[PDB]
Amino acid sequence: TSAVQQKLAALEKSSGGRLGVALIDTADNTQVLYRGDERFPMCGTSKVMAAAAVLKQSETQKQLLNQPVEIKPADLVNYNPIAEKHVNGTMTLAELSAAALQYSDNTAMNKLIAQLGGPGGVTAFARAIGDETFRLDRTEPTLNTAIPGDPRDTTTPRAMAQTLRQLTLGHALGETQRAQLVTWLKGNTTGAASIRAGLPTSWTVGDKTGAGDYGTTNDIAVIWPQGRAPLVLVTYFTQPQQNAESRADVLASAARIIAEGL
Ligand SMILES: CO/N=C(\C(=O)N[C@@H]1C(=O)N2C(C(=O)O)=C(COC(C)=O)CS[C@H]12)c1csc(N)n1
Repeated sequence: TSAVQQKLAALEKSSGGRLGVALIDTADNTQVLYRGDERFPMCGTSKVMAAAAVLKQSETQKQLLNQPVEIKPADLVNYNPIAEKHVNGTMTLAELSAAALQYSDNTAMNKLIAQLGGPGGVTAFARAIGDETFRLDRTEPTLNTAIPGDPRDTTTPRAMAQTLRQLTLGHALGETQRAQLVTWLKGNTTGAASIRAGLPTSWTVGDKTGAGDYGTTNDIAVIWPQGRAPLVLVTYFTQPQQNAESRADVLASAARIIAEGL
């Protein structure tokens, strides 16, 4: 183990939970992993895969993002900050993607999942871009149950870091679609206390958070440091008590550790 991994282990010990980290440094294509091949509940970080899958569809259906989708009262779930403003109205697939990614709207995520034919359609897209680990099994809100040991709606930090790299810096998506995803991630509103809080303020960051039961608190980010090659960082955290409070500070701390030297 390296000093980085040792610091992450110490953070984990003090936190009382289980911490998973994967950093990809595109400068030399190296990876730093902590519990990198253990499965963790994704919660809302899975919204990146769903939005990306719809972007992929739009590469051959060029008007798809503009397609209005009906929002019915019965569609609302447990957290619908944007969709609730469109009950008995519509949101386009672009608007649903922005809401799911930038506000972590759960109704918006369910519409993306439906557009893909269900959770299996999101998983199928993951497989198509070379992610053999990701699995989406449920819709919102049950995909965030985060039960210890439950393989449903999980991935590993290594796999999610590799996929996030391919989606944003690589070419799993077409050029316009890649840029659109990056724009959405950069404009996220929910990440100020997570990875962003542990990085220098001059660094540009795009991220997607997630949260669930068992105090599950997650963040995945693409990072552009000042005058250096970009990084991808996944920080997953989950706890023993079903009713544990969120711990965004732990993600900020992991980011602070990872940033040393970069
Ligand atoms: C059964 O589902 N339980 C959830 C849940 O809906 N998580 C989802 C997820 O991931 N989300 C994020 C997210 O991206 O972190 C926030 C972010 O919240 C805010 C106010 O920005 C809004 S809720 C949504 C849950 C358990 S604890 C918590 N906050 N949510």
